[PDB]
Amino acid sequence: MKTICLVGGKLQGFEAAYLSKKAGMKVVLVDKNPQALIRNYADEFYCFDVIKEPEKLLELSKRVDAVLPVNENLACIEFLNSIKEKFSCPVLFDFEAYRISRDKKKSKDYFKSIGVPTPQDRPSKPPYFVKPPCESSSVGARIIYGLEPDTLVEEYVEGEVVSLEVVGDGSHFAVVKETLVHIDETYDCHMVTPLPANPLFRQISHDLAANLPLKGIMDVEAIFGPKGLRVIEIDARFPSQTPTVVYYSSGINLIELLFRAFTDGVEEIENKYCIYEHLMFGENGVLIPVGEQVLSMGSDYGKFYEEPGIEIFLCKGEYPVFTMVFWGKDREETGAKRCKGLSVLKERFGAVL
Ligand SMILES: Nc1ncnc2c1ncn2[C@@H]1O[C@H](COP(=O)(O)OP(=O)(O)OP(=O)(O)O)[C@@H](O)[C@H]1O
Ligand SMILES: Nc1ncnc2c1ncn2[C@@H]1O[C@H](COP(=O)(O)OP(=O)(O)O)[C@@H](O)[C@H]1O
Ligand SMILES: N[C@@H](CCCC[NH3+])C(=O)O
Ligand SMILES: [Mg+2]
Ligand SMILES: [Mg+2]
Ligand SMILES: [Mg+2]
Repeated sequence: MKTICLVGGKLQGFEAAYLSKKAGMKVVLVDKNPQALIRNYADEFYCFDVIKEPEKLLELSKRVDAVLPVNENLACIEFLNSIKEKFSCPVLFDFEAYRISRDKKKSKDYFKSIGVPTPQDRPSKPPYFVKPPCESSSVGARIIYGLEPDTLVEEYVEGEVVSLEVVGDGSHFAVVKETLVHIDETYDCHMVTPLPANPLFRQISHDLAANLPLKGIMDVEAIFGPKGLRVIEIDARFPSQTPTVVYYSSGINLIELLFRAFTDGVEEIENKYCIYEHLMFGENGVLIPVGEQVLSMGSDYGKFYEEPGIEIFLCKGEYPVFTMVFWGKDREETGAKRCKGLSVLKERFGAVL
């Protein structure tokens, strides 16, 4: 049995912990917040700030098999970069790739440098899409029909939002599984489903990884627009939501793949269906689709229910959020599991949908 140390116990942390458990690993969580979202889901929880008490993390590195940063606190990431050589185990992160991916303008410069299409900057005709340069989870992202000077202003690209994940070992780049990102009125993601292979998007994603070169994990997001694919962002950190869909649809565990990248290496390149979604239990049990910004306000996140083809997680707080995971051989069977999962909530917990 191997042990993974996660630095960060929110949404990235949950995803990493979930897949680590599927891989039969023990999960040690480090988080500065006593109310860290996944504190009770991890096998061990150590509450400290790694910047304030680095010696505690370095000591932990002697008794775990890897340390995975799963947060987007630049102060934390920059600090970890400064002490990474002192770790007694691998740090599963690409600091150079993250420096590029965290800044959307820097990323767009990178896309342009290797000839990858990306939305036009500063269009003359509405609608415009605006977003901050360095956020995530669609925070500050909005359509426009006194902005900060570094706000991105782009042409609004209509179409499907699609994600691919890539794990590189510095030499080989494993492009994994296409996923569809289902968006709500805030442009946040409330649902993820798998998609068939897209050779063009796979090649683009490979090239984005290869030109760094990536030793770590990165995802690529694109909009399949009316005039073709436009890459909107990359994020060189462990993603939330999509890795669960990747796991059930393709059989690939991204935590295992990332660990392999830093130990033995990776090789390039199941066809099953999966539905992953978030539903808030509103007033009187009204079920409402919500995105990650709502889950991020939660107080306690862990497993609620499981049967064959169904996993349900509950994010407690001011109105709970259920994260539902359904899988099966095809869309029909998966839809039937979704129906069963919802019926459990309906009959036993008074939900309405
Ligand atoms: N230096 C650190 N040491 C320990 N844990 C940290 C550190 N920096 C961030 N974290 C934890 O990582 C988790 C994810 O942080 P991140 O900044 O990515 O998301 P966030 O939603 O902005 O978090 P926050 O609750 O701070 O607003 C949080 O639970 C946070 O407490
Ligand atoms: N140029 C654009 N046109 C249309 N929609 C966009 C555009 N850029 C971003 N979006 C939408 O906003 C969401 C968040 O933008 P993204 O660049 O992926 O930032 P992130 O860091 O916040 O998640 C996307 O998933 C997509 O739905
Ligand atoms: N870093 C934040 C946001 C991650 C959003 C990724 N889609 C968290 O771990 O909760
Ligand atoms: Mg992003
Ligand atoms: Mg995004
Ligand atoms: Mg993303």
